[PDB]
Amino acid sequence: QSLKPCVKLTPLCVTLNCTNVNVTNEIKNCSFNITTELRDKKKKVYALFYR
Amino acid sequence: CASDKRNVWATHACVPTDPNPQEIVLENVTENFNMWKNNMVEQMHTDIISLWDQSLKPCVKLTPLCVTLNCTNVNVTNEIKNCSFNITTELRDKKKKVYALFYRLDVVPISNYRLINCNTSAITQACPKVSFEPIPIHYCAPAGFAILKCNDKKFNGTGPCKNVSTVQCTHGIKPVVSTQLLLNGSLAEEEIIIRSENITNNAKTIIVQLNESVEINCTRPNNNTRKSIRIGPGQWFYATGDIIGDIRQAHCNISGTKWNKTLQQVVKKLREHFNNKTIIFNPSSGGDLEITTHSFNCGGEFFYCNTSGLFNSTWIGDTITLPCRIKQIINMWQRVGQPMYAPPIQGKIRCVSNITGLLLTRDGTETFRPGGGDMRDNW
Amino acid sequence: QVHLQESGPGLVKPSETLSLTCNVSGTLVRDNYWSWIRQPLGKQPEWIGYVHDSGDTNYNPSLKSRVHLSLDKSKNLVSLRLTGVTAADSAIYYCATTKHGRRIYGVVAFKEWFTYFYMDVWGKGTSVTVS
Amino acid sequence: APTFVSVAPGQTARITCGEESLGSRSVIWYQQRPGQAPSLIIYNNNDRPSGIPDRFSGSPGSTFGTTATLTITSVEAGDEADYYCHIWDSRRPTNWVFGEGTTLIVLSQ
Ligand SMILES: *[C@@H]1O[C@H](CO)[C@@H](O[C@@H]2O[C@H](CO)[C@@H](O[C@@H]3O[C@H](CO[C@H]4O[C@H](CO[C@H]5O[C@H](CO)[C@@H](O)[C@H](O)[C@@H]5O)[C@@H](O)[C@H](O[C@H]5O[C@H](CO)[C@@H](O)[C@H](O)[C@@H]5O)[C@@H]4O)[C@@H](O)[C@H](O[C@H]4O[C@H](CO)[C@@H](O)[C@H](O)[C@@H]4O[C@H]4O[C@H](CO)[C@@H](O)[C@H](O)[C@@H]4O[C@H]4O[C@H](CO)[C@@H](O)[C@H](O)[C@@H]4O)[C@@H]3O)[C@H](O)[C@H]2NC(C)=O)[C@H](O)[C@H]1NC(C)=O
Ligand SMILES: *[C@@H]1O[C@H](CO)[C@@H](O[C@@H]2O[C@H](CO)[C@@H](O[C@@H]3O[C@H](CO[C@H]4O[C@H](CO)[C@@H](O)[C@H](O)[C@@H]4O)[C@@H](O)[C@H](O[C@H]4O[C@H](CO)[C@@H](O)[C@H](O)[C@@H]4O[C@H]4O[C@H](CO)[C@@H](O)[C@H](O)[C@@H]4O)[C@@H]3O)[C@H](O)[C@H]2NC(C)=O)[C@H](O)[C@H]1NC(C)=O
Ligand SMILES: *[C@@H]1O[C@H](CO)[C@@H](O[C@@H]2O[C@H](CO)[C@@H](O[C@@H]3O[C@H](CO[C@H]4O[C@H](CO)[C@@H](O)[C@H](O)[C@@H]4O)[C@@H](O)[C@H](O[C@H]4O[C@H](CO)[C@@H](O)[C@H](O[C@H]5O[C@H](CO)[C@@H](O)[C@H](O)[C@@H]5O)[C@@H]4O)[C@@H]3O)[C@H](O)[C@H]2NC(C)=O)[C@H](O)[C@H]1NC(C)=O
Ligand SMILES: *[C@@H]1O[C@H](CO)[C@@H](O[C@@H]2O[C@H](CO)[C@@H](O)[C@H](O)[C@H]2NC(C)=O)[C@H](O)[C@H]1NC(C)=O
Ligand SMILES: *[C@@H]1O[C@H](CO)[C@@H](O[C@@H]2O[C@H](CO)[C@@H](O)[C@H](O)[C@H]2NC(C)=O)[C@H](O)[C@H]1NC(C)=O
Ligand SMILES: *[C@@H]1O[C@H](CO)[C@@H](O[C@@H]2O[C@H](CO)[C@@H](O)[C@H](O)[C@H]2NC(C)=O)[C@H](O)[C@H]1NC(C)=O
Ligand SMILES: *[C@@H]1O[C@H](CO)[C@@H](O[C@@H]2O[C@H](CO)[C@@H](O)[C@H](O)[C@H]2NC(C)=O)[C@H](O)[C@H]1NC(C)=O
Ligand SMILES: *[C@@H]1O[C@H](CO)[C@@H](O[C@@H]2O[C@H](CO)[C@@H](O)[C@H](O)[C@H]2NC(C)=O)[C@H](O)[C@H]1NC(C)=O
Ligand SMILES: *[C@@H]1O[C@H](CO)[C@@H](O[C@@H]2O[C@H](CO)[C@@H](O)[C@H](O)[C@H]2NC(C)=O)[C@H](O)[C@H]1NC(C)=O
Ligand SMILES: *[C@@H]1O[C@H](CO)[C@@H](O[C@@H]2O[C@H](CO)[C@@H](O)[C@H](O)[C@H]2NC(C)=O)[C@H](O)[C@H]1NC(C)=O
Ligand SMILES: *[C@@H]1O[C@H](CO)[C@@H](O[C@@H]2O[C@H](CO)[C@@H](O)[C@H](O)[C@H]2NC(C)=O)[C@H](O)[C@H]1NC(C)=O
Ligand SMILES: *[C@@H]1O[C@H](CO)[C@@H](O[C@@H]2O[C@H](CO)[C@@H](O)[C@H](O)[C@H]2NC(C)=O)[C@H](O)[C@H]1NC(C)=O
Ligand SMILES: *[C@@H]1O[C@H](CO)[C@@H](O[C@@H]2O[C@H](CO)[C@@H](O)[C@H](O)[C@H]2NC(C)=O)[C@H](O)[C@H]1NC(C)=O
Ligand SMILES: *[C@@H]1O[C@H](CO)[C@@H](O)[C@H](O)[C@H]1NC(C)=O
Ligand SMILES: *[C@@H]1O[C@H](CO)[C@@H](O)[C@H](O)[C@H]1NC(C)=O
Ligand SMILES: *[C@@H]1O[C@H](CO)[C@@H](O)[C@H](O)[C@H]1NC(C)=O
Ligand SMILES: *[C@@H]1O[C@H](CO)[C@@H](O)[C@H](O)[C@H]1NC(C)=O
Ligand SMILES: *[C@@H]1O[C@H](CO)[C@@H](O)[C@H](O)[C@H]1NC(C)=O
Repeated sequence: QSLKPCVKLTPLCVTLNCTNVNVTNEIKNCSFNITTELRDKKKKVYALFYR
Repeated sequence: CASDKRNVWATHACVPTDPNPQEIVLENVTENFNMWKNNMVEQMHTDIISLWDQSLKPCVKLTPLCVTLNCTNVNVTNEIKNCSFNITTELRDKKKKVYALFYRLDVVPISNYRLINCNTSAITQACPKVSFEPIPIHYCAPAGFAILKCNDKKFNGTGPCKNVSTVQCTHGIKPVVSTQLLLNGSLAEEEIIIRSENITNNAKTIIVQLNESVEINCTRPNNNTRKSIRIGPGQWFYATGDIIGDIRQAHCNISGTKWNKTLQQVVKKLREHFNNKTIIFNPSSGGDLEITTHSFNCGGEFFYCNTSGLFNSTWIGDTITLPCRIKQIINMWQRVGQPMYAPPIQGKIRCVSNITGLLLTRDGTETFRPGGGDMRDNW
Repeated sequence: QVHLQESGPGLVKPSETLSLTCNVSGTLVRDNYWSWIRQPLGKQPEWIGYVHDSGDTNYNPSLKSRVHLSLDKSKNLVSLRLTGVTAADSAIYYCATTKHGRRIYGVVAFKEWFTYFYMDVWGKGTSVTVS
Repeated sequence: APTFVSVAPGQTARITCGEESLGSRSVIWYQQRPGQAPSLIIYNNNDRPSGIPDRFSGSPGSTFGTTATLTITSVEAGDEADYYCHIWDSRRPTNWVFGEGTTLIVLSQ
């Protein structure tokens, strides 16, 4: 019940470009494209994800 | 509830009324009433929100319209913008360019503009066959309970009532939504009744009940055309198409003399609570349009009228014309994040309403301003 | 009866100032609106602008930087000063009185109206060639 | 640019102007005899100045979606003139140019 009233991450099922350029000398730095509040616009974003 | 198409206030969750409701006068009964602690108010407020929300569930979302709009004023005037945009058709691989008119209040600048709520929430259009015209709702008691009614003509809202009757249920109450002026309600029988929780506070509103109505004639003079745009598989969007004829401003008409008589009487009775001070009426101080203007639903359109032409006077020992704005994207009951799009209504609109009361607030000579957007004060 | 007589050079050089004069008789210049109109041969007439007292003067936007209209109260003359004349200005020019009125379509308090102008008395005009 | 009509004397002429009406209008009609300055026939859709006969009338400015119309009944040889039409409209910008005219040809001279 608690998880019903909130955000789905379906929009993140996109191909990610993941590297280890600035983390260590199990965590990946991934870039990807997402939509914004406008349906005709996309932007590139970065996030860290666990392996 | 009890009651007596597809009206937004008639979801039929409640039973039909008894054609001949009973009332029993209780002789020799004194009962202490307090309208400010009354829980029938909370019950009504909750039911009204639910009827509204239930009614908006089975219809089209306008999420697909959150695209960049290209808005100009090329062919409208020598507050309404002509916007072009790309939409999908029923096929997911095809798009087309369409045009629609939008009111300036519904559109914000960022290929120039965006709908006002696209960075906040999804906009649901009103289901197009649903009427917003109020239907009287009766509230009736369950087994084991009774509703008592106060019949004192001068009762203000609190204290003992010396004439109490038992009713099976209430009179029908129309769920009329308004702000600064209360429309289409009940009138007082002997005099104007000024009532508040605490007449000497500033944090409390004052409800003024008139014993005479004042007519307000409102209109939307532009001959709008409704246009139907297909957004998806059985999903239609209703847009404003070309305006036929002149571009004119919406407005409301209040007789000058009736309004002045009303104020002479309101002031006379206000000096019975306040000392014999100068009383001044001012326009509200500011904030959101929903607070600073007189809003109402007329014919299904949402009007925001400027009442500074009424509340601008000093009291000591013709026709008034109020300009109005129209909005299509609204946020009722002060709920942020749940906007609704009212489809345009084709043809001209006119409605005549009865001003039956006022909502006034004291500023920190006494100063009064119209206001209060909290719907519980209407109920 | 108002009579408007007109004169001018007839021939004006290109990239030169053209000055036409309208001699007003039967009425005074100070009491009316005046307009200048021109009609290129074979074309529908163009309203250049209009001039009056109290600053109530306006011009055809295409001539916004080319035309100066004025009224000489002492000599009771109406005149046009057109600068930088070209082939496109080779038209017959006319002086006319102007009257106006108001078309009301909505609430006057909201300015839902407009002022329209019409020309009742026209002069004979003068033909100007830019060579 | 011009339109032509041909009417026998005694017949009714119909002359029109411009684009469709968008808002309230005030149409002004002028008559131009060749070699002469034009003169006013109608102002404000149907108000004719003194000296103009009742044979000249036109469409109202109250309608939308239509074009300006001048009706000349019982056309005379004296009506062989070009006709110009200056349109004021509440939604369009001021028109500084009279619209294209319609020449009335009168037969059986
Ligand atoms: C809240 O309250 C406010 C305030 O009370 C309300 O606001 C009112 O709203 C209405 C509409 O919403 C406005 O109506 C328009 O009014 C104008 C003006 O008319 C008035 O003034 C006329 C004379 O003034 C003009 O001439 C004098 C001459 O010297 C001049 O000095 C002056 O400067 C000005 O130029 C009066 O004659 C007229 O009265 C006549 O009409 C009355 C109507 O009921 C009638 O009762 C009277 O007995 C008398 O007959 C009045 O006092 C009107 O002109 C306009 O109507 C024209 O335009 C509309 C829109 O396009 C069109 O639909 C109409 O059909 C009409 O168009 C015809 O007439 C035009 C005149 O020029 C002409 O140009 C057109 O081509 C067309 O002509 C054709 O029909 C006529 C028919 O007679 C025919 O003779 C011609 O030959 C031809 O066939 C509207 O009526 C109010 O003005 C406005 N008031 C104010 C103060 O703002 C508000 O609505 C209320 N709100 C609510 C919710 O209730
Ligand atoms: C489409 O939209 C445009 C833009 O809104 C509009 O153009 C404007 O039209 C109005 C109405 O004719 C013009 O307003 C007049 O302006 C003059 C002065 O303007 C000049 O000076 C100012 C100074 O800043 C300049 O900015 C401006 O560009 C000009 O150079 C005023 O004097 C006029 O007042 C008289 O007429 C009014 C009615 O039209 C009366 O209400 C007023 O009382 C005045 O009349 C009285 O005095 C007269 C003189 O003494 C007398 O003869 C009369 O009988 C009476 O006693 C008026 O305010 C405005 O300048 C135009 N231009 C701009 C840029 O706004 C189009 O007309 C509109 N078109 C259509 C079809 O809707
Ligand atoms: C305070 O109390 C006041 C009095 O009750 C209220 O004023 C009243 O408000 C109501 C609702 O706004 C007004 O009723 C509307 O009147 C419209 C005009 O009707 C006139 O013309 C009709 C022509 O046929 C005629 O039959 C009528 O007798 C009258 O002469 C009506 O068009 C409108 O109809 C609506 O409801 C119909 C229900 O069946 C529905 O069929 C209609 O459909 C039409 O419009 C839709 C729009 O999309 C189209 O899609 C349809 O195809 C069709 O064209 C329409 O939905 C309704 O009857 C009432 O007139 C008005 N009274 C006065 C005196 O003006 C105040 O509003 C209250 N105050 C507040 C704040 O609420
Ligand atoms: C006390 O309240 C009752 C209820 O409102 C009043 O009774 C009504 O009186 C009117 C007067 O004609 C009748 O038409 C109604 O039918 C009566 N209602 C009922 C339920 O009987 C009563 O008059 C009031 N008494 C006083 C002294 O004010
Ligand atoms: C937004 O609308 C405007 C409307 O004017 C477009 O600007 C010009 O519109 C005219 C209309 O005939 C075209 O002929 C021009 O070519 C347009 N300008 C350009 C640069 O093409 C404007 O382009 C529109 N913009 C978008 C993104 O639709
Ligand atoms: C969504 O966009 C709207 C419109 O730009 C933002 O609303 C503005 O917020 C600023 C904040 O200072 C106000 O000053 C403006 O007056 C607001 N504009 C309007 C039209 O009300 C809104 O804050 C944005 N929301 C988010 C979550 O970023
Ligand atoms: C409404 O009427 C009631 C009853 O007279 C008022 O209540 C009295 O208020 C005075 C104020 O000093 C108190 O001293 C009394 O003890 C109160 N009586 C009871 C029974 O509580 C009430 O104030 C009036 N409302 C307004 C806004 O004036
Ligand atoms: C607005 O007020 C008017 C009165 O000023 C109401 O009209 C009359 O109200 C009485 C109330 O008993 C009825 O008996 C009359 O039959 C009504 N008149 C007509 C012609 O029916 C009017 O109904 C009020 N409007 C609203 C929405 O309450
Ligand atoms: C009604 O409002 C008045 C005014 O705010 C209240 O009286 C004040 O009570 C506070 C309590 O701390 C005092 O500090 C103020 O000095 C009082 N003001 C005055 C003018 O005496 C009053 O108590 C409220 N009454 C109720 C029933 O809430
Ligand atoms: C608003 O505009 C509509 C559309 O022009 C008018 O309704 C009719 O639409 C049909 C469509 O063919 C025309 O044939 C009719 O002639 C129009 N009506 C009239 C009277 O001409 C509608 O009447 C307009 N509304 C108002 C109040 O004028
Ligand atoms: C609001 O509208 C009503 C009805 O449409 C107006 O009432 C009419 O007022 C005229 C005034 O001369 C009377 O002759 C009519 O008999 C009235 N009609 C009815 C049904 O009573 C009212 O005056 C309008 N109010 C304003 C402020 O204009
Ligand atoms: C209601 O209308 C009044 C005027 O009719 C508005 O008051 C004007 O607001 C502007 C805003 O800067 C001021 O410059 C003017 O000086 C004000 N006029 C007066 C007479 O003071 C008022 O803001 C409008 N209110 C709403 C809510 O729209
Ligand atoms: C309240 O009404 C008064 C007059 O009854 C308005 O006073 C006007 O204020 C403007 C401000 O520029 C002056 O230009 C006017 O000449 C004043 N009128 C008079 C008759 O003196 C006052 O502005 C109104 N208040 C509001 C908020 O509209
Ligand atoms: C985001 O979209 C751009 C568009 O060309 C593309 O080049 C880029 O590689 C995409 N990013 C990822 C991580 O796929
Ligand atoms: C709609 O899509 C086309 C595709 O090229 C684009 O050119 C046009 O500008 C878009 N329209 C808007 C208003 O964004
Ligand atoms: C719309 O885009 C044009 C592009 O130059 C810009 O000049 C104009 O100011 C913009 N308007 C808004 C509301 O962003
Ligand atoms: C409303 O109250 C005032 C207060 O004096 C009174 O004069 C007027 O007659 C009353 N109106 C009605 C309908 O009773
Ligand atoms: C309203 O009453 C006041 C009292 O001073 C008066 O000045 C004003 O002119 C009156 N208004 C009308 C419409 O009579």
